[PDB]
Amino acid sequence: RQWEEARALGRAVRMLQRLEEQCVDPRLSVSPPSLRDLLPRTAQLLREVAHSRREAGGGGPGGPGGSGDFLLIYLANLEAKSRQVAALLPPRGRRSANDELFRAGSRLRRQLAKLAIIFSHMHAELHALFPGGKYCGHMYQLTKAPAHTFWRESCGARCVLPWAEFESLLGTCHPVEPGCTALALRTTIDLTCSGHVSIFEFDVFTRLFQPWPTLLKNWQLLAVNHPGYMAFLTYDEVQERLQACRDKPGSYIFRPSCTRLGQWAIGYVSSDGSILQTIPANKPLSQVLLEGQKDGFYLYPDGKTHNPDLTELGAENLYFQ
Amino acid sequence: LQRYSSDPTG
Ligand code: NA
Ligand code: NI
Repeated sequence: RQWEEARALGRAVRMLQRLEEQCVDPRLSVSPPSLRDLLPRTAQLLREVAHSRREAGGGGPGGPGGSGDFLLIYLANLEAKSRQVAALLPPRGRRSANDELFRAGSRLRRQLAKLAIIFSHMHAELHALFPGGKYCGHMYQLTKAPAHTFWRESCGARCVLPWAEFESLLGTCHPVEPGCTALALRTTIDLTCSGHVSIFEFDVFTRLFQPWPTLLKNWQLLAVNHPGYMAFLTYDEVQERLQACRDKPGSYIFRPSCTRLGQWAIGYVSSDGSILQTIPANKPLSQVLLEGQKDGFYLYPDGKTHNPDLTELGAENLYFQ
Repeated sequence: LQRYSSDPTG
């Protein structure tokens, strides 16, 4: 067994090249995430992976959760996702279509941004686990130590896990309420919508919802139950959303940055009525919103009046840091 | 314009 993976990688690369052709419409995109930057970016990185592994004693061990297993799943998913984009914006292209695909607020536009985000996340994961094509998943270090401790004691050297096993493991540390809560969490953690959670995906989430002792609490209070939290939005979408709230200076919404993974992008309307977006480093989100509230910048989630009191959570988070 | 403005909390 030497050539299956190579064929897989080649199949993917060709498909990315073919999909790049279908993204012929000018209105794409071009602000990050842009499928048009991402596709050839991801293609070349795949070539490097292909090439780095012709000549490989590596990387790492090769049971489930190793590099070979990771790629099997990763490529399968990339292909799946590519088909969805194929179906959305055919054909070669042909003319200039579809007009709805680029109306702010439209459904297709959202379907497209969500796919564009998935591609950004798919590339980010590969770049993190195979920098320059060279696998480091057996050595990768999570940013928050307690997260790191967890991942290595639970998962060992593995870089990737099926959702079910991951949930079970996370559960024995922070209990995950079954049903709609467990589903919401899965949707938040599984950035690639692959059915598996990578050491990278986990790095993103544990950074976003630090500190560790309140991991799920933060996710629950600041994402699931906060009206200012906007799951999986692009920058341009934020700009579009807040257009209505330009009346109410102090209106704000937040989401994960797409280009600085692990970090938040707060979007607020200024005094002037200008829509500004800022990425804070590197505080918990509870600290970020409290200070922005206390300074008059972050007052009205989604342009609405009910701003959850986070006083206790913020205090709790400083205590645990 | 620049994309991501300065943190307004300092
Ligand atoms: Na995934
Ligand atoms: Ni999926």
